[PDB]
Amino acid sequence: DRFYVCPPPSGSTVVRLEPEQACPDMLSRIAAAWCELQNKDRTLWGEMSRLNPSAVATAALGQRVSARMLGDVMAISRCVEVRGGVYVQNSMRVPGERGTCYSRPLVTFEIEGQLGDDNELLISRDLIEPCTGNHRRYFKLGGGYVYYEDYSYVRMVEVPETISTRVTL
Amino acid sequence: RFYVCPPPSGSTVVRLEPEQACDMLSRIAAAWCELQNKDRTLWGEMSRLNPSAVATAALGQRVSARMLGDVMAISRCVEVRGGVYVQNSMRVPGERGTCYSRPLVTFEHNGTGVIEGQLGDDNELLISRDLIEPCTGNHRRYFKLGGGYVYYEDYSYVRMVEVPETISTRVTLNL
Amino acid sequence: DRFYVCPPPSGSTVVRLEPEQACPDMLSRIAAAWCELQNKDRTLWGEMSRLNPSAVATAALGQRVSARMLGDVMAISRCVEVRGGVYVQNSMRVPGERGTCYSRPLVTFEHNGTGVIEGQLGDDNELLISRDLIEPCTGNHRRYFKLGGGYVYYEDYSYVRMVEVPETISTRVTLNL
Repeated sequence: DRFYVCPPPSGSTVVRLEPEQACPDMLSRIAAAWCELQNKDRTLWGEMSRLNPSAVATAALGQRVSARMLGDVMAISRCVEVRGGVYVQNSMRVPGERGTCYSRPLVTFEIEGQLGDDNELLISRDLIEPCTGNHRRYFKLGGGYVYYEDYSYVRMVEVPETISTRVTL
Repeated sequence: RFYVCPPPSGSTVVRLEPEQACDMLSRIAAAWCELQNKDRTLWGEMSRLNPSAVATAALGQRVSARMLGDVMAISRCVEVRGGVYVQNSMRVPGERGTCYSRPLVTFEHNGTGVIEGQLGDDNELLISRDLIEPCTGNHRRYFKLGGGYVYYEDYSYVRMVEVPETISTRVTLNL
Repeated sequence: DRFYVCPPPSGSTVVRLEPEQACPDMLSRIAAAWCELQNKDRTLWGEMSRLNPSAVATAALGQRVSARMLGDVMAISRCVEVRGGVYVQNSMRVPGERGTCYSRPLVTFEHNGTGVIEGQLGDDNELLISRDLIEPCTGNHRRYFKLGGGYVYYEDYSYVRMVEVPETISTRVTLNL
C-alpha cells in the first residue's frame, strides 16, 4: 500500500461528526434496526474521535486525512502520496543518548523522518522510548513488514497469518 | 438541552448484557446476531474509560455512571432549566501557566441555588471546576454549546459560531 | 463461565488484523451496505487492538487467546482452562506498604503444567499468575469482581459476600424476522 505524508491541520477547515439520525415488512424492521445500529455506533465513533481523530476522519471521508481536535470540533488536512522510494534505516537507537531509542523505524524519503502508523511518513524523528531487552518489533512498511531486533534492522518479513473481526453474510 | 449529572450511588447496580446464543432472512438474522456478539467487546472496552457514554447509549436517556470493579453504578441526569452565563476568560485567576481546558459557566436550579461550574461534553454542565491544562500559544478551541459552538482564541471568548460541515461514518441503506 | 490461564505470547505466532475488502435490487442494497459496514467497522477494531489486543483476538477467533503487540502485528497465545478449585483471599490490602492495594482479588489455584500458583483474578474470568495490579487505597471503597458465574463483593479492601447481579443493561439492537 501507498505512503503518505500528513500536512498539519490549520484552523481553517473545521468540521464535526454527523450527529445521531432520526429513525423512520421484513424490509422495514431491518431498516429501522440498521438505523438504531448506526446511531448507537456513533457513540463508539465519538470516543475514537477524541483520541484518534485522524483515523475517524479517514474512514468517514474515504481518503487519507490528518486530523486534530480543537476542543469539540475537528480540523482536517488532506494527506499526500509519496511516489518515491522509501528507505528504512538500520539502527533505531538515538545517536546522542544511550537507554533511549526511536519507538518506530527511521526512514529517508523524497528528507529525514520516521515510520508512523499505517504507512504514514513523518518528518519529525521524535517518537522515542527507553530501550528494552528482547526488543522485537514488526513494522508495516508499504506492502510488507520489516522486522527489528534489539533496535537493529534484520529483514523484511511477510506475515501471512490473519485474524478477522468481520461478520460473514 | 443542558444537563447536570448527580454522582451515582451504590444503590442500583447493573452490568453489560453478555454475548448471546445465536432463508435469506435467516442468514441475515444470524449475521445480525453475530455482529451484535462481536460489537459487544467494543462496548465492553469503552465502558472502562467512559461508562457514562456507554450507559446513556444503551439506556436512551442521558445518564452518568462509574465502574465499581466490573459492575456499573448509575444515576439519571437532571435536565437544566434556565439561563447560563459563559465566562469570557479561560485563564485560572490563581496562577499563570495554568488555565481551564473547557469554558467556565454559571447557571442555577433545583436543590439548591446558583452553581459556578464548567462546560462538559455533549452539553453537560459540571459543578467541579478542575479541568485544567498549562497555557499554550496560538491556542484555538471550539466548544459545543447548546445547538451551536463557542469560539475561543488564546484563552478568551471571541464569538458564537456554527458548523454546517458534517462528517459521517454512518452507512446508508435505501430500501 | 469457566476459568483461564494465559501463557505469555512469545512471537512464535504473529498475526495481523485482516484488511478491508473491495465491495460488490433490494437484497443487493443490503449486502453492499453490510460490506461497507464491516469495512468502516475495521477502524474501530484497529484502534482497540492497540489497548486490548487480547480481547480483539479472542473475539476474532471465537476462543480465549491472549495477545500483545510487537510493533504493528499481534503475538497470539491460546489460553488454557483451569479446572481445580480456587481459594479467594479476604484482603485486597497489600502486605508490604500501607496505603497501597490490589485492585483485583488475590486467588490461589492449581494448574496441570505448573503446580500451585499464587495469583490474581483478572478480566472475564482470566486467572493471572502475577499479583501486581496495584492501586492506592481509598475510603468509601466498593468493588464487584466477576468470579465464575457470579460476582464477589468487596468493601474497604476485604471480602463480604457472593452477590448475584440480575440487573442488565444492553447496547444490542434487536432484529426480529
